[PDB]
Amino acid sequence: VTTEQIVYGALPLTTINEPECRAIAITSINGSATLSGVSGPMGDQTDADLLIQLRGWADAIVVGAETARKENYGPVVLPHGIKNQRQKLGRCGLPKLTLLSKSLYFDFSSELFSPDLPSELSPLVITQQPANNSEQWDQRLQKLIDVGVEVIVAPTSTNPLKIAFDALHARRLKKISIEGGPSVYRQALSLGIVDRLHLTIAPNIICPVESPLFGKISDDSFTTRLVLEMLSSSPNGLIFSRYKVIRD
Amino acid sequence: VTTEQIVYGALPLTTINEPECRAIAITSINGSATLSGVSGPMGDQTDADLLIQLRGWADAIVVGAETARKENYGPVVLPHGIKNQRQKLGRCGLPKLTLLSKSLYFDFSSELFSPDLPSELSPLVITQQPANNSEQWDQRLQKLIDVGVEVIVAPTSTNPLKIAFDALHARRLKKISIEGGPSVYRQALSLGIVDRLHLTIAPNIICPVESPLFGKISDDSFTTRLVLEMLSSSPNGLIFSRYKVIRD
Repeated sequence: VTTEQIVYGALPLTTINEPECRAIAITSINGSATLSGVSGPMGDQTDADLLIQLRGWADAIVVGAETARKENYGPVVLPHGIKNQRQKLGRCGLPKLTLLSKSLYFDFSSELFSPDLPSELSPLVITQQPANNSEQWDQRLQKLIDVGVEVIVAPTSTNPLKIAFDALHARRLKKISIEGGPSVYRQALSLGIVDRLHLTIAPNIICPVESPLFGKISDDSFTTRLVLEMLSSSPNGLIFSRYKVIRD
Repeated sequence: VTTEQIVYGALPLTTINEPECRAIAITSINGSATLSGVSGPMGDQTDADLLIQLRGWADAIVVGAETARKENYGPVVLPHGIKNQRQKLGRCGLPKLTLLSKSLYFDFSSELFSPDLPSELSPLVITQQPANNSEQWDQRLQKLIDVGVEVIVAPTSTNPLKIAFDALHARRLKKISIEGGPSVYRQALSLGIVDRLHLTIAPNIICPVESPLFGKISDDSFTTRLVLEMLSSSPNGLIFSRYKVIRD
């Protein structure tokens, strides 16, 4: 079972050109997304490859800024082969990285925020007008603007994932990978926009659960059932699973 | 992949006669042991069969009384075939059901507490002398005694799982299945007595996590790594996994 199978195989013609949103996530067997505050250490090479494979499938990546930060995200890269398969299929070489940030706090030493970064590598920042004012946020927005980063400010009322989802669709970006933030997974599930889930289950137990896989913002509860479509494991004993998310 | 494989296959001669303790558990993909307060509804027939298969492997079953209660446990039953395989191999027909109960609250309408229940079906109750006194507990202990149930009272200081573990070993009961209670799983892991884990991952998401798989008694934290030994799924998309628990 290859990563290409996991991402592309045993599917209908919905690939052909149908919009699709997928969430990709890693968890301990008991539902923690993090070990020592990060997800990376739980993953192995197979898992890292699968993320890249799904990125090769995606038109856009949606991720919470703090997850992007903690996971040392940089400008999106893809293997020479994938980018070429993409471009020949008339697709942009790289998916658009979309960062959800209510604070707008970013590390500007990152290449993601260099003023001369090629535009296709520049992240789309999605934020919200803060309800009660923050001069930090104002100053941060300005800094982003001054380096040339595109920032969409959602209204105070609105849902930032819905906004991102629309901004990306309105941009003809149809395949969306949500690489997380538990709270991002959570907002997406409860909006019902996740069609499939790639979940890696790492051979570890973490007590207490550092970071509940789908968030601890109990606010609005929900359950849902899944259809297992693909099941596999790495030689390090990580389980890779693809589920279809069942609506209503 | 059969349930008999999952339980018995790809192992060393440690089966031959080596003491072994295994925990068996079900979880949502995000680490809840319960849906609507119970585990049963998450399981399918394959999973129920696997529990029975592991019971056929076991000399004793250790389970928290409240889990036994919520899951409508009765006297242990095994298929005619398994019991015969057991007895011919010189084993007691049925494993000893061992119930961990600090309150000693039981439903005496259960056949488990009928005074004429055959002794091999009678549960071993493991409790603790309550630190500050409870006349309820006294009265309940007496009721159990009056129906003929064997009750071991651990000291106030001691660990009830350690006590159960010893009581069962001292009884020549070498293969122990812990069918749970998250807090029972938790106490067992932190005592380091779990050699292997059978974990079923059910195709559902439950937010908030109703019942953290390995307990929410944060008191003493821990992590551990696992070696995946067996991986399989049912036609309903439940994942069955067997891991070896790695000590120190």
